Order: sequence, then structure tokens, then C-alpha cells
Amino acid sequence: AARKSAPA
Amino acid sequence: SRLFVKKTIVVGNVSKYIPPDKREENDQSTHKWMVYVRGSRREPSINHFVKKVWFFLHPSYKPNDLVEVREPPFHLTRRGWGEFPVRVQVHFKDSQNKRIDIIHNLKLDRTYTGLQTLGAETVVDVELHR
Repeated sequence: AARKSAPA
Repeated sequence: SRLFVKKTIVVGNVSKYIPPDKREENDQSTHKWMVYVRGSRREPSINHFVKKVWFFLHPSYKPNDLVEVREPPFHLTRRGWGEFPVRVQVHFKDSQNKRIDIIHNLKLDRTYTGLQTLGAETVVDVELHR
């Protein structure tokens, strides 16, 4: 899986 | 003899927050970031031995998730909303040196002033044939 997330 | 030289390769990124005032409509990006690939200040510049750099981005950047910078500066500037591992592939002018993969964890600004701040650096030593 390629994951990405917003710091806030 | 099997003679080599060590050279430093820095993959880092900066970013700045983009206030809602300055975002266009339907743009989900809160930040503008720049990933850079460079040597150290205290050894020769890396255009001497690097031929090109590939950037592999998160699939959210398709169909532009695969960027090639063939000539210095090896920089990539993008708007975005998220942090993710950037995969950098450094190809060397002397094809005797095999290409190397570096994974850089993108770090986005949390001061939210709209000024550019330093995010992260991933430092690796590479061996070049001599």
C-alpha cells in the first residue's frame, strides 16, 4: 500500500 | 587495487504553508514543497558525477508521479496536502557506478505562517569507482 497523510 | 571514493548525497525538502486566502478553488493542497538532491558543501558539486535523478511520487500525483531532472539543480517543486516517502533514484554519469535508491520521508511545515521552513534531510554516502 502507498500511504500518505496530512500532518494536521 | 579496488579503489573508490565516498561522496555525500543529501535528499532533503523544505515547504511552506499556503493559507486558504491564496489557494485556488477546488485545490486541496495546503502546502508547496520542494525536494532537493545535492552533495555536501565541503566536497565537490554533484553535477560532476550524477547524470540524472528520478523522483517517484505517491499515486495521488498520477499521471505525473514520475519526474526526471536531467540537469542541475536536481529539484522538484509541488503543491500538496500530505507527507509520504519520496523515492529518489540517482543515476551516475559513469555507468560503472550503479544507480542508487534513496527514500526520503517528506516533512511538511507545521508553523503555518506561510514562510518556508526546513523539513527533513536524508543523508547517504555513495561509492564511486576511481
